[PDB]
Amino acid sequence: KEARKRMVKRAVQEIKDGMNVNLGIGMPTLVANEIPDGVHVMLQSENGLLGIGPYPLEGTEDADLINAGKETITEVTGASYFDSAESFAMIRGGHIDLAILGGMEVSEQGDLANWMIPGMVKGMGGAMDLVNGAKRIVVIMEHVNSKVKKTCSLPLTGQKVVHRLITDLAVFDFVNGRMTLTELTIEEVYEKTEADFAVS
Amino acid sequence: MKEARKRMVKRAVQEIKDGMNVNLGIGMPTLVANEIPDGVHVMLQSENGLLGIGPYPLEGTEDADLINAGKETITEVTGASYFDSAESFAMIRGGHIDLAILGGMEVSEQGDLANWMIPGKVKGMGGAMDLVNGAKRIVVIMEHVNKHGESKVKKTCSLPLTGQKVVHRLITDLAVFDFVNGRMTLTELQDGVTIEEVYEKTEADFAVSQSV
Amino acid sequence: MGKVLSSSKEAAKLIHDGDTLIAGGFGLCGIPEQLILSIRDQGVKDLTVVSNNCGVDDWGLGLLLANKQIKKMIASYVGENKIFERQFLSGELEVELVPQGTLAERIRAGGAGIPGFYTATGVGTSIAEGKEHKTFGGRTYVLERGITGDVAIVKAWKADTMGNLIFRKTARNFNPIAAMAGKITIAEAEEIVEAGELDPDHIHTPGIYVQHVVLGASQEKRIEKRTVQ
Amino acid sequence: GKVLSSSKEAAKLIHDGDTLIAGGFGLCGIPEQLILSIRDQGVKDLTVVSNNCGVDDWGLGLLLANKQIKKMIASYVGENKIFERQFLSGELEVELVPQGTLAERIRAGGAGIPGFYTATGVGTSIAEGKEHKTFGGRTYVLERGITGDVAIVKAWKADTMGNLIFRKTARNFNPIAAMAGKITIAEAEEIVEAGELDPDHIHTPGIYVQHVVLGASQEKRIEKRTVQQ
Repeated sequence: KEARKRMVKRAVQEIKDGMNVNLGIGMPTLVANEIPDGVHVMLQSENGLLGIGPYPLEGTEDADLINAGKETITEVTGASYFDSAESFAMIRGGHIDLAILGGMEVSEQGDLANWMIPGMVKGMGGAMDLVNGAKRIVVIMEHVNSKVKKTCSLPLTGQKVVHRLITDLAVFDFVNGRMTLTELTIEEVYEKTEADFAVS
Repeated sequence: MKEARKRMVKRAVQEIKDGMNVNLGIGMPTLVANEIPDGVHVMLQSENGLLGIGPYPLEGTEDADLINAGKETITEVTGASYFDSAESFAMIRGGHIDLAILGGMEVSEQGDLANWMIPGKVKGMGGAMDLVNGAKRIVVIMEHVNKHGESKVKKTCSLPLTGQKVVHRLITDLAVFDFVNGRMTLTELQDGVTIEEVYEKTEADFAVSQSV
Repeated sequence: MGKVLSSSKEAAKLIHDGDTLIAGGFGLCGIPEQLILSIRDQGVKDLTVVSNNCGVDDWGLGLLLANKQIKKMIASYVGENKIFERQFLSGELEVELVPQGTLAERIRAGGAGIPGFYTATGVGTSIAEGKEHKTFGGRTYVLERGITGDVAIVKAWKADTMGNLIFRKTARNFNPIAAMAGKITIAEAEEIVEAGELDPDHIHTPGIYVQHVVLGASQEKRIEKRTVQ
Repeated sequence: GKVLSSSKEAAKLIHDGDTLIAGGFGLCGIPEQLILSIRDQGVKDLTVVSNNCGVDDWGLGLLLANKQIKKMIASYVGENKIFERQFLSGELEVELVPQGTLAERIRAGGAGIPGFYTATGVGTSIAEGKEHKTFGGRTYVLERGITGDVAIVKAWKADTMGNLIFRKTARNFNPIAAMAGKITIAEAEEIVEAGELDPDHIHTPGIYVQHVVLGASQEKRIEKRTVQQ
């Protein structure tokens, strides 16, 4: 299971000081609890909160205060609340520095599928907006069921949208339609990735 | 000039029915607010972002963060609310305003309006173009005739248009006109005036109503 | 007292077979629970409901689905609703799945008189199939259309006799915008105050958008995940 | 924090040729101090987008009268005798834009919307060269999101994280302009510490604002001071 522990640790590193970050439901939300003291930042919940904080003390949860995953949560200092249209203005308009999401697949050109399986249909939620408006797209996802595809099979969340993908195994980067591997043993990845890739 | 105005204004007041949200435009229509009768409870929208205009503040009490569309110092009524400009026109454009009363330089047969510009005299249109397309009901109050004696009620407008086929009702110092799908119909008459006078004084074509 | 109604029941009587209904709430947060209860109880049918989600199978809009009152659902997330999910998969419930950003903005456009507006959300995906495409600055956008309902059913923290609304925290979400899009708008409020009691600069949705106000419970607010440190 | 020591510094962030977007309606809710600092810096060929052009004496009119503006985008000009003669010279290009369209355009650009349709201006000179499209049997025209290099905006209060609250009708274009600016500078009458602003009071979230300055509260010019006694 430590696989995912390697995955979140590494995900903390994409997030610089001063950023406004959106953590997708599931795996990426775990990152929240690894932000070091040094790093001052605001976490955006697409349901209308800028300033997501840790989980509340028993007996102090509040029904009116939740994350996009429906979990009871906490606001930070100088947080703000706004409505859904506003929230997606922030997102669609490119104000969100970085979005982290999970995925069921990533293609070689960095297409992402993370919303549906023909015949399980949770739905896209904010993912599609995120993937097209965040300036920085980072996927953390388990590497195999393989999930690192040459071409996606599941319906696309986004097409050519991810800049960096991290897994239990390794780290991948995309520039203008093609894939490399910035981080790691080595020999296993050709074997493991259904996608095609380069490195220097 | 002052009875013309008092005639026009008094007739317009009758357009405000209880419960309406209303926008009164710059110029003559802002006068209408005074002579709203106590039975009638309404909210005036100011497009710079207030629903709930009130009368001018007591001398000394006037506030700089609070002005109407004409950049005058105003007050707020019981239950008012503030909002930004995009919200404000969301209300206007979205059809939430029941009535907009506006001034005019010219009106036409088809209910076009023209009230922002004289070529060779350049101010701007502000909220008028939005208002004319968004308020449920459009009412214009305008002097029938200009200084030179030429009528302002025309077949076709000679001035830049504020809106095309927008006016539901026109009230002058002489007449009241309704528009129903392009056609103008003379509908009521002010005190001195007959149908003849209104022909003589109108360039537009109109049906005269079944009853006047 | 003005726009304020006596009961949830009285308010439901204003919703009719085959209407489009627009509903505030995100998951179980800021939903007009009572309003929804009484619509379930009125049994009105063939509804087109639009709301981010469909509650849970046990609560919120999912109560209408279970009672078979929804002809078509426009939303962005199914999530933890197994009745929605399965009826979706089945074709039993006609569903239009809309990205959340686009959904919010479509509803806002309905209320703001925007019939159509362009966005990048969902290009290159199955969501954009069948819609106008237009390039601006070299990049491709999809036309999305304004949404309008016969009735809007929203939930607030405080309301005044005149329909002015304040929301609390994350309980706001879709509520302000859903208020704009409904021809008749009914707001459900934990607290009702007399007009003049709410600060004009605190008001979130002006009373203009609200036609009726009803009192809601504030302890029947429900929590999907009780996640505590 | 986000706080800059002076308007001087702040003004260095505007360059020759930028698109400046400026809050304020009339003389109300205008960044008087930022504008003064801008006039002193001497920056030129600005395209400025703001509802009006202040007066010839105050607000944006100061830029006009120092010859700093290549082009004005506004809904209404007013009584600027400096205004009329720069235009007539060819040396000032003017785009008069319907107020509601100007608001929604600045919002649009800030919100990532490249374009949206409206009825405002149809069959008018405003319609010229715009896309016309039919929705439910009626004509609308396409209007394009506006975006700026710098936005300059005025608040009642700001906190050190750039959260803004506004006051009465001083709000107007300020929040929507805050959004559309590549670099957004908020001029405030009070700068509080992060946490004094109730998150449910905040009108423009901190994310939209990249710098903040202290401005004046004592000297607000009232254009027309209409009173009774």
